[PDB]
Amino acid sequence: QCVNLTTRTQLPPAYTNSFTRGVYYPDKVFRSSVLHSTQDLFLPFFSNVTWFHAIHKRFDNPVLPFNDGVYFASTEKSNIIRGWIFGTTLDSKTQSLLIVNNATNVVIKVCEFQFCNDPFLGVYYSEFRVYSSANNCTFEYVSQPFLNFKNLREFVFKNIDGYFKIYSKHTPINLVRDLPQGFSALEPLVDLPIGINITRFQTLLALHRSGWTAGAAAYYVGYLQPRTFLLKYNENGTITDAVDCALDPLSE
Amino acid sequence: TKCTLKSFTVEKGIYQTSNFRVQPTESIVRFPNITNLCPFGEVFNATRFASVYAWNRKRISNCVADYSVLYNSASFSTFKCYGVSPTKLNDLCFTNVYADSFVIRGDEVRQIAPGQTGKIADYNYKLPDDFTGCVIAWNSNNLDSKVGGNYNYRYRLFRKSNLKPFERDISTEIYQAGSTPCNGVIGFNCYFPLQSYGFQPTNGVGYQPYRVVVLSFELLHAPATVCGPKKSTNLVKNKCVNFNFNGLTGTGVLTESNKKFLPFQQFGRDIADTTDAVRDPQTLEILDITPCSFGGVSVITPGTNTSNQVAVLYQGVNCTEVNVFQTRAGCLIGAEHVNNSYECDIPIGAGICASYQSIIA
Amino acid sequence: SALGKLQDVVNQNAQALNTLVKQLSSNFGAISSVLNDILSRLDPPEAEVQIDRLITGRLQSLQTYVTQQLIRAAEIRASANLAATKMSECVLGQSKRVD
Amino acid sequence: QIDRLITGRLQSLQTYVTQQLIRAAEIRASANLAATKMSECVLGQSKRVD
Amino acid sequence: DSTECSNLLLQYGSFCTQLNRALTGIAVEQDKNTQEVFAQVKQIYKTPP
Amino acid sequence: DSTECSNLLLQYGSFCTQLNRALTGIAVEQDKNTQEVFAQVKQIYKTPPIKDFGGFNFSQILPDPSKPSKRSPIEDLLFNKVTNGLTVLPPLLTDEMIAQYTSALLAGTITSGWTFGAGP
Ligand SMILES: *[C@@H]1O[C@H](CO)[C@@H](O[C@@H]2O[C@H](CO)[C@@H](O)[C@H](O)[C@H]2NC(C)=O)[C@H](O)[C@H]1NC(C)=O
Ligand SMILES: *[C@@H]1O[C@H](CO)[C@@H](O[C@@H]2O[C@H](CO)[C@@H](O)[C@H](O)[C@H]2NC(C)=O)[C@H](O)[C@H]1NC(C)=O
Ligand SMILES: *[C@@H]1O[C@H](CO)[C@@H](O)[C@H](O)[C@H]1NC(C)=O
Ligand SMILES: *[C@@H]1O[C@H](CO)[C@@H](O)[C@H](O)[C@H]1NC(C)=O
Ligand SMILES: *[C@@H]1O[C@H](CO)[C@@H](O)[C@H](O)[C@H]1NC(C)=O
Ligand SMILES: *[C@@H]1O[C@H](CO)[C@@H](O)[C@H](O)[C@H]1NC(C)=O
Ligand SMILES: *[C@@H]1O[C@H](CO)[C@@H](O)[C@H](O)[C@H]1NC(C)=O
Ligand SMILES: *[C@@H]1O[C@H](CO)[C@@H](O)[C@H](O)[C@H]1NC(C)=O
Ligand SMILES: *[C@@H]1O[C@H](CO)[C@@H](O)[C@H](O)[C@H]1NC(C)=O
Repeated sequence: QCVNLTTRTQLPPAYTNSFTRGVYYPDKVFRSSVLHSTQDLFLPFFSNVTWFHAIHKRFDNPVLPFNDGVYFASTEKSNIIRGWIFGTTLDSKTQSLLIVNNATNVVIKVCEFQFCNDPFLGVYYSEFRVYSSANNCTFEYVSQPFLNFKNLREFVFKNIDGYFKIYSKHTPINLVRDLPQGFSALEPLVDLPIGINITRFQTLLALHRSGWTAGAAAYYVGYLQPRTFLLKYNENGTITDAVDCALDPLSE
Repeated sequence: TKCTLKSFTVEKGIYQTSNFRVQPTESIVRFPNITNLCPFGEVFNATRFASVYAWNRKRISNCVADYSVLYNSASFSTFKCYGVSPTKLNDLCFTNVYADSFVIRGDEVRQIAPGQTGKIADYNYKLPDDFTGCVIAWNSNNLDSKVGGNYNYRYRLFRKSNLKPFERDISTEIYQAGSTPCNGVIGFNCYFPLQSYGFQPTNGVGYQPYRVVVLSFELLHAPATVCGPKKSTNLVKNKCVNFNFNGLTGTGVLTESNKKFLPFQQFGRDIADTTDAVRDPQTLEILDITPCSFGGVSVITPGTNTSNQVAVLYQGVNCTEVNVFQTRAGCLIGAEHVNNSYECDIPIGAGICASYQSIIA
Repeated sequence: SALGKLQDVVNQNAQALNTLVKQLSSNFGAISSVLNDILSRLDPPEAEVQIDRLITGRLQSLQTYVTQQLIRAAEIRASANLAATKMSECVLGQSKRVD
Repeated sequence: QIDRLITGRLQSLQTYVTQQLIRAAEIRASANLAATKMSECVLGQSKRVD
Repeated sequence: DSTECSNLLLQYGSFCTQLNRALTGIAVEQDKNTQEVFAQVKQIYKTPP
Repeated sequence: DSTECSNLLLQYGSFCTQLNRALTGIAVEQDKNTQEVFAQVKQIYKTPPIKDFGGFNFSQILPDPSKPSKRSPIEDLLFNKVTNGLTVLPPLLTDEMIAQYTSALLAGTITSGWTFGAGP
């Protein structure tokens, strides 16, 4: 089942500053009281990240190029964002990856799905309209659920050697509109063996029915670039500060 | 000391002659308690395989793997392993295994190798040059040949460009071999991309069916899920042991740690990028790997004109790990420690000196 | 920065030791920097070549370390001879030498 | 071919740096002697013979 | 300017950084030597006319 | 601990012996340097218990009896302000004995002038 949403209000996408966010652990290695220089796909400091809104009438669910990695920031309350759409052509011709978090668990599937042009979920105050068919499945994985704006959700998605790395961090914030300025290293959550080509992605939202109403949420998309970071490890082994080696001569 | 100095007369002094090295007592192997056996029966003993243009890939992970049943079998004609020793397949641990099963003919089995050419290598199945894994090929004349011809096995014969490694092409588009747009209809200079093998039991071994399973092991900076059936021994700590933690081989004195690893953090590294702590695969316990008490063996002697008595200094070695006296420099054997203070005759270090009067320190 | 000279000597010695440690992580053209991985992954005819590459790389690193340690030892010996001269002439007597 | 050229040029560069370090040590010793002469012969009268 | 040469040179580790550090030490040592020899006074004295 | 690596290393001869001999020469050279710098007196002098030096105060440079290290306050400040086959050999003279040598030199130059450096 698919439904065209024709009550949207036209608005250009926003942009904002990344500050010092998007840092994640490059590996599964504990380090104590040491500075480690690493070369990997990292998010540049103070970069221009694309800002999308969900407010009422804004409902931002486009398809964006994946590039070499995706940093997803979510200023979320009441759990509007439920999952993601990963693929190349987003149809039954190729094989696509589905990440969903419903009311019980998280489901990760690599199958040939027929995606709708406008995919969404719905809460009645009972509506699933994200696909119409699923033909050839190769990988299924059912796990425990990961989940004023009250919650901040950071995610890093990487496609390296046929391995899909999902890094995540939950942060309690109380800032009304923009991203807070601070440091929070993202722990690795799950590595999925997929071995598939992914070049495009799309966020999945949920409708509110009482037509339709969009719940208040905001999210940010940043792009990962190959660079060097100098990470500081404390006595307890958490990354407390980082240096971007290609940002400015002082950090160089 | 005479052997080291290449002289028969040793002058009074201290001479570094050898290198003490604590040797490991026993071997400890700790693996996760996974007992479900890896599905190699579905890979190798399937009723029907697939054609080489549509070669079948199977993901093996999260199971204990037994490679002894593959090696001892007397049907596998080709067991060519690249990057790994075929006998040492049982020893190592990996994270993910990719099983590519297909059926080819005999003369083109040699094309399934890194760096060769041919129709299978160019248009059907290409192996990367950095391939780490094995190729297992066996004759299947009884199962894949029929009297009158078995034409259900096809190979891609025509393609515009050569394939990428680990890429498949199941498309059926009519290959134009001339300059005529013929609209996807077979005829003059328009050929079907797929051509049948046509296997018969009377055909020669160059044109006989061979089933090929290509096992690809990938080993990243990830926790290993595919391991051998090596048994996990009991945890013996505070002793110099050879150890194998989830494929992480080494030698050390494993003790109890106070480090707080995060749940994803398996092992640990120090400031000098050496592995100094691991998580126990079974009980999820952090164990510090201190290494072995290596030391310099120095011989303290007066002149051979005076006496033949010697003392041995093990530098930086505690006396419980080797007239025995403990110094900050190390363990000194053969010198009687006295409470009196004299001038330094033979320097030992850390305020310790030796002299002859017997040898005193 | 009053005691910069001693801190510089300590930092140079620690940095040289750390560099000598970090030279073990370089394969010097071999497939891996770990001897156990080479001995478990390859047959002795090719493991001999890979171990030989690691041996010549580590030997070159050790020779470089010993050479720079000898140069620093000569510099420290010159400084210590100067310090002994100052101990003899400024502390144990009154010196007429200007500055 | 580049491996052979790299090891040859690296050996040459290490030899050059070693020679530069030895000459720099010699020049540093000479400069310390010159500073001693500047302090003791120019800024004062020296009783040291020759 | 050959990138393949630098990619092969990275297998040998931090030899180039060591050589640059040694040459930088020599270069600052020359300035230290000149500073020690000639700058022994902080007052610029002038002769009478 | 690889025996095959050592068997291949034996083809290169006595390089390891030369490196060990050079490091041993450096190690004994450090002790010789400390011996030449600090051990210039064979008599361990002490200051008198009464510090009557005509108004001159040496408390900041004399050893503090209250401290277990027997160091001067200046020496204590100096010690506070300084922060795989590898072994570190301890120095022949410990920090306590070097402090004792400096204390003996200070007592000699305070109580006896320059006479102790030239004789009794
Ligand atoms: C929602 O809108 C999209 C875009 O207008 C529709 O997608 C098109 O559907 C028509 C139906 O015949 C196709 O001919 C077009 O090729 C489609 N567009 C693309 C780009 O493929 C979609 O069908 C609409 N959904 C519903 C339920 O009507
Ligand atoms: C020499 O100097 C020391 C330190 O400057 C003097 O010690 C001080 O004595 C007064 C009382 O006489 C105390 O209130 C201070 O706290 C002391 N200072 C320290 C750092 O302990 C000492 O009196 C001076 N004279 C003699 C003869 O020793
Ligand atoms: C981000 O990009 C938009 C349009 O691309 C631009 O208007 C804006 O000034 C940029 N912001 C920064 C901080 O570069
Ligand atoms: C969530 O999805 C799983 C996967 O199909 C399903 O078993 C479960 O019933 C779903 N829960 C709800 C509340 O819809
Ligand atoms: C994929 O699905 C289509 C639609 O049912 C089917 O015709 C095709 O055989 C499937 N391919 C594979 C490899 O399963
Ligand atoms: C992945 O998909 C994109 C777009 O379809 C394509 O340009 C690219 O070549 C593909 N990469 C691989 C390795 O198949
Ligand atoms: C490290 O953890 C301890 C508790 O184990 C805590 O008291 C301390 O503040 C922590 N330090 C940092 C820098 O997080
Ligand atoms: C396939 O079946 C034969 C029949 O005895 C057996 O010997 C062999 O071990 C089986 N191979 C696998 C991989 O299970
Ligand atoms: C088996 O391993 C799991 C972790 O993978 C652990 O929780 C459990 O206690 C282990 N059981 C035994 C009997 O060692």
